[PDB]
Amino acid sequence: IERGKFRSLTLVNWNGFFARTFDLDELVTTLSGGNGAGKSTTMAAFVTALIPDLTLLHFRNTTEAGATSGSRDKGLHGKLRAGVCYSTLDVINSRHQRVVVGVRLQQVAGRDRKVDIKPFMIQGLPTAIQPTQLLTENVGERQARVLP
Amino acid sequence: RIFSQRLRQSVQHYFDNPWTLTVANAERLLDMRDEELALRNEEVTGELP
Amino acid sequence: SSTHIEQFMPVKLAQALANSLFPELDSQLRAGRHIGIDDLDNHAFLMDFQEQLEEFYARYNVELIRAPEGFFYLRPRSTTLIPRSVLSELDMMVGKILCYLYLSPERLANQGIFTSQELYEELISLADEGKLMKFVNQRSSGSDLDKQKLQEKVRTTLNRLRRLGMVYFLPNNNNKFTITEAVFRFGADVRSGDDPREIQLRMIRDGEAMPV
Amino acid sequence: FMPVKLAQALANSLFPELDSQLRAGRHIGIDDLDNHAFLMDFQEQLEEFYARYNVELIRAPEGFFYLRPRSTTLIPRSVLSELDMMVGKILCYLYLSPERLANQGIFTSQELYEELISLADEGKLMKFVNQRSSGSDLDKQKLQEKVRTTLNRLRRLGMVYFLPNNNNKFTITEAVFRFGADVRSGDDPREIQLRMIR
Amino acid sequence: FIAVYQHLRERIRQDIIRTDDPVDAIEQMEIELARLTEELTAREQKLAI
Ligand SMILES: Nc1ncnc2c1ncn2[C@@H]1O[C@H](COP(=O)(O)OP(=O)(O)OP(=O)(O)O)[C@@H](O)[C@H]1O
Ligand SMILES: [Mg+2]
Repeated sequence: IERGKFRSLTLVNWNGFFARTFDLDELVTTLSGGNGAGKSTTMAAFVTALIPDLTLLHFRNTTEAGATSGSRDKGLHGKLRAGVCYSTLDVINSRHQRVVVGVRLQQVAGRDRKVDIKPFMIQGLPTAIQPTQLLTENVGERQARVLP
Repeated sequence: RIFSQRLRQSVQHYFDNPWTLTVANAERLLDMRDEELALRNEEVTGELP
Repeated sequence: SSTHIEQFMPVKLAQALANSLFPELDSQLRAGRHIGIDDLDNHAFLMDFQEQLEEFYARYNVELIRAPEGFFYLRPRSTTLIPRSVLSELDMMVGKILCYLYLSPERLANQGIFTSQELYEELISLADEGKLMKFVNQRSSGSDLDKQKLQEKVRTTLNRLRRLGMVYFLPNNNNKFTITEAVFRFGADVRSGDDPREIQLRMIRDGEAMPV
Repeated sequence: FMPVKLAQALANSLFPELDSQLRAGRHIGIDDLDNHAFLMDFQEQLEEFYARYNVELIRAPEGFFYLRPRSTTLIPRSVLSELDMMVGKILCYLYLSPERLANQGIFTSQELYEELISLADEGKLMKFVNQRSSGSDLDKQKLQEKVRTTLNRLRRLGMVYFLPNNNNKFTITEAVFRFGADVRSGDDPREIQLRMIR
Repeated sequence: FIAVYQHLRERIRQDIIRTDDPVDAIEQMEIELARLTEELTAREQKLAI
């Protein structure tokens, strides 16, 4: 039997990323760059798209690892920009079916730094469609817009 | 034949000496009423990589 | 030695407070719920650490009490740290009737399952129907609309007694329910064959009951 | 077993009282010297203690402590009225700069009454008292009574401290910021507070 | 002594034990005890199988 695999990860309107798509590897994928480049942010986006339960998500620093802190802020809100945001995964099933899972993220206006999540799933999408293009509208001269 | 008389007469004549029991009635935790959720909409745009 | 639990707290009390059952129970108890023999988990827990709980709650100026029938409950003092409230006279009428129903061997064959209609029928059989109707509405004279209003008030108060833990509804049918021994507190004014006035005085002195 | 410092904390004589207060929803500010110091000292363990109830112990950035229940809270919850948040946002507005020179931290019921009547729209005022009301004296008297009532509720929450005499004059604590607006880089507090009140 | 008796009189559990005489109540209680012991014996025998 052929085991399923994760094909790619897509980020839209995150802190520092407007619309970027990482193509995963069959065995190992590495992220490199100086401090503050955005590696841990990519990790966080992936896990958020995997388990959207907002009660659980808590992104501590790598230092202070293992300390149950109850911090005032879970650390997700700041990784998002104003407006609408997305995080999606493309997966090839053992049945060789292409399925796209993901979540729509959005900041909540108000003093409390809260976040809204709405999961969704797409099946049967043609192999020629890329999520980056599916989630954006081409407005103006190569100045695309994101769509709700 | 002990409680029949003992309890029936109490119910029959309660209003001549109405009495009430005491119970613990701890306060409820007051919370903010949730206002209608207002998200941030900004129609963001940018150059595509 | 220093940094040792015994310096600040008895081991058994800390062991109790660390149990997974405590928060539930605490929450409930504070809300006025009575604990009988049927909810094993809770009851057993109570039994195991009785004195520690009593000592604990004492800090609040509240007595954790154990009735002879085996049910636990909270009785606040005058200086209580936790508010205290009183039941309505309609609640008492339904309470004393539920008590007589529990005792009745004539209905023991039901295996504890009673219907709101049977309760209502017993109540009207004993109390003064037309005079009791005065509490539902000041103009009641036996009209069916007023009789249905009385039945609905009974339905509401019975639901309040359920929250207090005095009666349990069936899992799938809400027109039927089962009694528990906690109802015997409504007989506190007559369990001893003595002068009613003196009994009442004793009860108010103990903080069990208030007049109206 | 149980952590030693947690046992120490809850063994303290101040705990029962503070427990009682917190469960009620009261906010602990810097004014309550002993309670605030106690929370500062034992926060790391009290947070864990209250997490067992599915309730969150939060320290606001301004400095005051309070509890926030989750959906699965073990503590019975209750919710404020619309008029309550209206008054709360008004008090947040009154925590102004000219306040210092205007009142030296001590207000009166009339200040709040007149501010509420002047700043709010008539329609939501009618919705507060009753939709059948229309600009009548009895409606204004009822609204005054309701204002006093909700102000006492807020005093229970610790938002506002009455000066110890029968008259209705009070001072506003920092914890009122909980009603306040979101602050963005360079934004003027007066403007944003008014924007929400509108 | 009177006080003692008075004290005790309230503490009776249910109707079948309503002998207003404490001392008289004792034996009834004990009867219950024996009854319960037999029921326990039968139940633990059932549990084994
Ligand atoms: N919640 C947040 N609010 C504001 N800025 C944030 C937040 N989380 C991360 N940042 C900033 O985003 C940038 C990316 O941080 P991130 O941890 O993803 O980088 P990195 O390349 O993984 O770094 P490092 O390897 O040092 O952990 C950094 O400037 C960080 O300061
Ligand atoms: Mg990082």
